[PDB]
Amino acid sequence: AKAPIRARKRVRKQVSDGVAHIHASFNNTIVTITDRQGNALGWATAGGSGFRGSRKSTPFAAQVAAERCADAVKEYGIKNLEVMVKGPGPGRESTIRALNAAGFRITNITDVTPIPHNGCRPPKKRRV
Amino acid sequence: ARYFRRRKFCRFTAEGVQEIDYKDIATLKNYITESGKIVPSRITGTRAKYQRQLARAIKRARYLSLLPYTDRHQ
Amino acid sequence: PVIKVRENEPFDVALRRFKRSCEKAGVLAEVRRREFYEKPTTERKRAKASAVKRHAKKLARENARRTRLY
Amino acid sequence: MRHYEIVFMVHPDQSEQVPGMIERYTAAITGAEGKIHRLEDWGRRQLAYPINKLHKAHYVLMNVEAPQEVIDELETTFRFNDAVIRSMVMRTKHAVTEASPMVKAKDERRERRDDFANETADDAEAGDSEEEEEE
Repeated sequence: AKAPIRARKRVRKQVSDGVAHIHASFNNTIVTITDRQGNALGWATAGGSGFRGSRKSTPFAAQVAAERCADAVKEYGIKNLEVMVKGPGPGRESTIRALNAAGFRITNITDVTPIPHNGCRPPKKRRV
Repeated sequence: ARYFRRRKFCRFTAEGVQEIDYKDIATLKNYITESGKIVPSRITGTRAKYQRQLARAIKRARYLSLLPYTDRHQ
Repeated sequence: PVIKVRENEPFDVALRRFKRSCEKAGVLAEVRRREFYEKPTTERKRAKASAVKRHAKKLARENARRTRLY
Repeated sequence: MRHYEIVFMVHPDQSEQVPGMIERYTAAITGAEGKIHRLEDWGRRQLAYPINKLHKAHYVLMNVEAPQEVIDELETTFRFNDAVIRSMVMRTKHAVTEASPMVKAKDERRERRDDFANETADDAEAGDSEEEEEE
C-alpha cells in the first residue's frame, strides 16, 4: 500500500438500475431515486433549493431538484433509470432533461398519476 | 343485380334491437382503450342504438371485475 | 404529466400537446366545477365575441382576394 | 322455462375445487328438466379490497336453460355460502353455441385484468376446457 488517491478509485455498490419517481406537485416538485423494488435510496427537492411555494412550483426549480437527486444516489452505483411522474405540477420534463444531464441514462418515461372512475369530491384551490 | 355489401348491424332491421351482451369480455376488449375508456359509435363500427347498447355491456364487465378499466391495477 | 411512450427519454422534444393528466386534459370536465347544462357551449360564443376588428379584417382580405378583378 | 346465466366466485386456493361446486349446481338444474348449454371459467381477478385478508379471487361462469326458480334458489345459495364469496346472477341470458369460447377471455384475464398473484394452471381447472383448435 501507497498513500491513498486524491479522488475515489472505487464505489461501494453497483446495482446499475433504478427508477426516478417524480411528484411534480401543484406547489413544488420532489424527485426521489429508488431501487427497482421501490425502496428509496436518496431524494431532493425544488423547495429545499431556497424556494417557497411561489418559486418551488416551476420547471426551473424542478430542473434543480433532479440534479440534487442524481447526486443523492451516486454511491449506490445506479446509472440507468426509467422515469415515473405524478401530480399536476410542471416538474415533468425540464426535471428529466437535467436528470439525464447529471450523468444518468434514461430509457423510458411513463405516467403514474392515478385517474378515477368518477371517485371522491376534489380538493379546492382559489375556491374552484 | 341484387344485394350490396353491408356494414356491422347494417342493411337489416332485426339485428341489434336488444343489447350487445357482456359475457364475451374478449370481444369487449376491442371497444376499450389502453386506459380503460369507452370508444364511440364511429370506432366500434356501429350506429347510435348499438353503441348505447355496447357501452352498457362494457360498463357491466369492468364493474364485474372482468374487463380492463385503467392502465393500472393493484 | 408524461403519458406513456415508445420514445427514448423524450425531454428535448418540447411535447406538451397530449402530455397532461388534468392540465388541459379531458378529465377536467367534471373536476372542480358544477354541472352546467348551458355554459360549455356558451363560453365559446362569449370567448370569440370581442376581437371583431381583427375578425372582419381577415374576412375583408378574403373577399378582396377571391374575385380576380385586380 | 327461461334461459339464465350465472357468475360466482371462490378464493384462488379453491379455483381447482370449484368443479365440485359446479357438479351440485348442474345437478340442481338437470333435476329441473333444465340443461347446461355452456360452462366457462373467467379465472383469477384482482380486488380493490382484501376479502378475508387476500387481495385476489377466482371467477367462474355457467350458461344454462333452467326454470327461473332454480336460478333464484342458486343466486341465494351463493349468497348464503362463505366459500362462494360473491355472485352475480342475471335474467334472460343464454350460452354461446361455440366450443372453447372462454379461452380467449382467460387470455384477457391473465394479461391486463388481474395482478397475476397466482399461477394460470390452478385457475384453469375450472369451467370451459381450453380446446384451442375450436376457438
